[PDB]
Amino acid sequence: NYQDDAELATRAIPELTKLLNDEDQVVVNKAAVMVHQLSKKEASRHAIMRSPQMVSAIVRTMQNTNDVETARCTAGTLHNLSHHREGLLAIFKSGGIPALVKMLGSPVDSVLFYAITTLHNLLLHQEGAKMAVRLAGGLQKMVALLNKTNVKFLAITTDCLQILAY
Repeated sequence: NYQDDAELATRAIPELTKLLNDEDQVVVNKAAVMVHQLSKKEASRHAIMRSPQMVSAIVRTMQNTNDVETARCTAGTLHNLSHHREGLLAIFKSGGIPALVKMLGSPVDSVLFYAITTLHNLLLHQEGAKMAVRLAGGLQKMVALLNKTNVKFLAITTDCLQILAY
């Protein structure tokens, strides 16, 4: 947090949450792109994860939006939070497991990359996740996935099923 830093991200997060919550879906897209870009840097990533309102705004937005870009950035943000115990937990608290489970619907290959690996990280590391995912319909969704997606996802998808049943 000395070249490109937490202090800044922390200062920007409220302004950005408010943008993600906007009625105007174009503004929402701009802010989703930014939150995605911040999520890419270790320092600012942590500022995102310590923000409950930010994380919920990212989860709502991912579920609601019709714009592929917003979906890709928003799921990518979550994918990035999911590399840290704190981010896993934040996704859990925000209602992201069902949100992510819906995204396993998406045609877009990068959106579903993000949803599947985030879920997988959750299944591996987050307490409550297996049951959360089962309760959201996760097993059916992942069997559907497995049966329709390309080779990049067969392994991770099959690892998720194996976790959800042992």
